[PDB]
Amino acid sequence: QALLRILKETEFKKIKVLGSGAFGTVYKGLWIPEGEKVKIPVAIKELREAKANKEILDEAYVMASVDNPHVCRLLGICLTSTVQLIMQLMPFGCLLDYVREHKDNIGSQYLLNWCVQIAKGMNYLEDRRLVHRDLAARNVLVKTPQHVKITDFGLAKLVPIKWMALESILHRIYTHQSDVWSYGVTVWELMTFGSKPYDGIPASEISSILEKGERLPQPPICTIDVYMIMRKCWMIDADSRPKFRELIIEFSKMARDPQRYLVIQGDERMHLPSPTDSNFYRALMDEEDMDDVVDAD
Amino acid sequence: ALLRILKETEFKKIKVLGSGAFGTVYKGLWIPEGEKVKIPVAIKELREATSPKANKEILDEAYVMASVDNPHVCRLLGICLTSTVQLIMQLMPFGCLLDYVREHKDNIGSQYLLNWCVQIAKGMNYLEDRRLVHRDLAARNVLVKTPQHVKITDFGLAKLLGGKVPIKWMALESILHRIYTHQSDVWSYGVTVWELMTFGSKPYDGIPASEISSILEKGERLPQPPICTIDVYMIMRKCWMIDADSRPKFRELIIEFSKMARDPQRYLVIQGDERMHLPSPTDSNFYRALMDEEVDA
Ligand SMILES: Nc1ncnc2c1ncn2[C@@H]1O[C@H](COP(=O)(O)OP(=O)(O)NP(=O)(O)O)[C@@H](O)[C@H]1O
Ligand SMILES: Nc1ncnc2c1ncn2[C@@H]1O[C@H](COP(=O)(O)OP(=O)(O)NP(=O)(O)O)[C@@H](O)[C@H]1O
Ligand SMILES: [Mg+2]
Ligand SMILES: [Mg+2]
Repeated sequence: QALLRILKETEFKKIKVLGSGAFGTVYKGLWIPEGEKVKIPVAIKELREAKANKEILDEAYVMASVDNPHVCRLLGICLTSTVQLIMQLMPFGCLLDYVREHKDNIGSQYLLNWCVQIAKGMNYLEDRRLVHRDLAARNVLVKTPQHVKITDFGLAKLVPIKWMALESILHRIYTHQSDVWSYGVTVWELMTFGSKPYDGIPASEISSILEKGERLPQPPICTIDVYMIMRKCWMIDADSRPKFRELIIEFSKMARDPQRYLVIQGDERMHLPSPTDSNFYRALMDEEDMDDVVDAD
Repeated sequence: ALLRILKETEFKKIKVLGSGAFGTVYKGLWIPEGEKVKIPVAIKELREATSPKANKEILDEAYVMASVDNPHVCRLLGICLTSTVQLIMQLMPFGCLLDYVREHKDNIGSQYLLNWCVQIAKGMNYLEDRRLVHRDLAARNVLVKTPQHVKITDFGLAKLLGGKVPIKWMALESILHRIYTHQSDVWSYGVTVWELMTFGSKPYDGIPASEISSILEKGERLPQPPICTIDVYMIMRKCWMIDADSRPKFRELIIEFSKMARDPQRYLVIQGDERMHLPSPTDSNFYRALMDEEVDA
């Protein structure tokens, strides 16, 4: 209970629109502590579609309860006719827009370290018996280039076909195994530098082509071993899909020799930050706990 | 790897925050190369040291400031040896403790005052273990990270550079003989506590500094703060003793102020004190998540 703070409307203000999605509008905001004169920047998500507040609050307590360096915690809530969710502000934005804007300068060690971190987050959520149901590059937030976090779980509970497991499309079944499917699509988005999955295919026909065996194609930089994993994520038989613990191991092993599983021109020019740059980044933007990025042997 | 060398072209000063004996502090924005983000920083541009010091020696002294690790001391994060000396530290939106206590002159509870005395002495004890003499401890040189977490800044600047001599904070032997030690810092600590317990009064108000040495040798000191039990005031008096080695040591100051904080209303007499408690568990959880990712009654 002590992890969710109930904000009052006068305590905070919206100052800029950061974008919008299926479930609401995200704003940059400013949190005015009562009696103080400081302006603390936040991210506010205002839901869409104004006794349901008990429901909403009880899921908000679960969202506020997640303590993992690769999943964003819900910090606070304001309950007016539109529910408002307050979270930490990530000025780098989402990983989808990050990889699109850096399509010509992202090195192999970044890409592989991101999928390790996304797996760690999803593994934590699976250990909590929590199903995300909307994993995608757009829903991974860049806190620093070296540290990314999953966002927006639980929002679906209270339609992204091209990221959905087949059984989710046909039968609205969501498990940790269908999250693994969306993880595969997420990895594919990153390895393609933000391509749209199944570009040119109507979403209404995705379940037809999936049943016939068709899958997203092999990104030009992915070796065979990396494409295998992604394909193992899209198995029809969910119980045959890898588990999140397995993906951590697999992507950490590849991150220890990144230039053997990703082939990208200029890959030499693009290693992880110096110890110096990492200390500087962390002191200004990221002082929370974290397991170190896996470096090449 | 703790001190980042910054290029003039990757950070720009914005609004002047204030000026003191060592230089001018700006609010600035760090812009990492290749990125689109603006990261707020504080920049202290230094006055010309009338000690004409070599660049590399400045680097060596900056490394020591960059190598302090303690929750109640501010780290030097970056430096630029431009055409001037520019120091990059984390921006504290709450500003110095002195202005904080003045603006909240009568909503500062005993729990906050005593806890602040504890934290300041911890950071000074840390400096003493590292054999670092501050020389300019004052409430203006304690920064408020959150109201519940403060930090000592500007240590070693008086060392580095050589009006601007805070005579009213100096121990007798520093005014008389230029003797700066850790026991000399304990005197300035005592004065700092006085500033706190008076809600930011100017010490020896109305007395010129040329007279300070004279009135100390006559035996008169700062007067008992209206809120201070003799228990607290006896501590302050001990800091201002003539023999430097009879003054308290910081770790004893840590112990005694921590003992008093466990029964704060027995050591400070504040009207409406029970209404000014330390934040609820939720409120600090939220404060820390947003601002501070790094003793109760
Ligand atoms: N905490 C945050 N800080 C900064 N930007 C954020 C934050 N949360 C979300 N955003 C951005 O706000 C925009 C809208 O996010 P959102 O409303 O979740 O839509 P979406 O995630 O892109 N699509 P979806 O999540 O499937 O509904 C996106 O560009 C996100 O990158
Ligand atoms: N990192 C920081 N973040 C925010 N405010 C700061 C920071 N550093 C300093 N300030 C504020 O800026 C003011 C001006 O800086 P400064 O030159 O140190 O003045 P001063 O501390 O009052 N005098 P001095 O005893 O020489 O240090 C300080 O009084 C602080 O309130
Ligand atoms: Mg989202
Ligand atoms: Mg100062």
